[PDB]
Amino acid sequence: QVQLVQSGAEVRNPGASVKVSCKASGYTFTSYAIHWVRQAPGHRLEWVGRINTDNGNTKYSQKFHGRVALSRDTSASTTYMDLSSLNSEDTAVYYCARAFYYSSGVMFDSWGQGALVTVSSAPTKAPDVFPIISGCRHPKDNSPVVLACLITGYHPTSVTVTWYMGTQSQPQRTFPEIQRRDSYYMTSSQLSTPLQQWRQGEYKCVVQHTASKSKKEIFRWPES
Amino acid sequence: QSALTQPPSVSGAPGQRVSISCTGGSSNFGAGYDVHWYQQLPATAPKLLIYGNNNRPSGVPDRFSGSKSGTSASLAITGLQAEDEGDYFCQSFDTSLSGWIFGGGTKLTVLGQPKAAPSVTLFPPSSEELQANKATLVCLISDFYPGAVTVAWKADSSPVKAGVETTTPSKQSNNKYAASSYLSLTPEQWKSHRSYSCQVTHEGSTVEKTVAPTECS
Ligand SMILES: [Cl-]
Repeated sequence: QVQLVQSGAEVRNPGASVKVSCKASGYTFTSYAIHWVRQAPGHRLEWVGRINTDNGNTKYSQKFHGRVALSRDTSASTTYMDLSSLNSEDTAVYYCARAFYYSSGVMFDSWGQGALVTVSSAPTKAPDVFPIISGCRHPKDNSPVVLACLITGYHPTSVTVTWYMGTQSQPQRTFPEIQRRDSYYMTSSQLSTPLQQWRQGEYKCVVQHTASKSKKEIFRWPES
Repeated sequence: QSALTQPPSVSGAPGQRVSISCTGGSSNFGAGYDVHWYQQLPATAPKLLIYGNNNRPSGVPDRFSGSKSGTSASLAITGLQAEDEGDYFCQSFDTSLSGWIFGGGTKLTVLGQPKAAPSVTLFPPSSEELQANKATLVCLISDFYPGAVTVAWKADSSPVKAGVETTTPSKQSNNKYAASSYLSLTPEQWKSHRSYSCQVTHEGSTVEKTVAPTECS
């Protein structure tokens, strides 16, 4: 089938540049032009530019003041977007899309999955993760015990959390991420089902932060 | 206008019908360009829904339909399902800008989801965080509908006037809202009081949970 697959998320300092790729498959690469469209937070979709996959002709949006360049590798069936002199308004998801010419017009019939480019001066940092608990860990008083993990001090977004009892994934409750004054983020994840008693190490929260190439697991809630 | 205009939002009950208008100007609609529509479900890329004013790509159900006159275009959706909630954008071309333009997007809400009171759990600081000379109280607010909630904190019985950070509520994967409030204290402040309380207000009801440094000992 027709599908476009893009490269992963990126972080850049202001004034730097970024290259995103878009690999095409399932059709004759040079027979259809490809467009790039971005979507910044709190903004509508915005057309970036077009590239002819055959001869390489490009047409750019004037809003970018020549800061953008599009290219294609026909042998690789891949197009590329270079955005230089990055600023905070360039933080956005960047999509590629295939142009389809019908009887009396053109539309974008297939879209890549998107690549989030974050422009920031804050350094990338893995999260600290703390086991938090409501109910005293070893409750005498028959109150239910709720387990959660407090995830703080990371940048950029986002983190992915999964819970396990032994080897089985467990249902969780997710929450928004919030940005602190220092520009770093903070979030929590809660084990959905309350517990009564469990062996030390039975449950664990796994916090993945792909930007920092890190994964941290907490599998012990100590006595307080 | 060299831009397209859509309403910010439309709502409809399940099985009912909504219509999303899109208006342009002399350099796009007035120039003879067709209008296309795109659907963007939560955490997904845009998908082509209607092209050439009223044509459906293969697979798109008949209950999504489009129309365009000289001035206005409209996307109609009948037999609304919960899975239809998301953002819908119109698209055209503009000769004065010489580029593709999109509408602001219309967020579709499918009504009928019943009211739900929040489940609130309050967590005291962990020993590891206290050992690192930081004390954060964590108020987790889950499974509520609709989205608006108000959070207030109390040290003993006095209103806390600093150190509070609360998330804008947002829908999670279960189609219900969640939110969190964090009260940042020093270890000394945490141990100085008898208790702390997180108070959550939602649709004529308030629920308060309390933690104390003394408990669990
Ligand atoms: Cl444990």
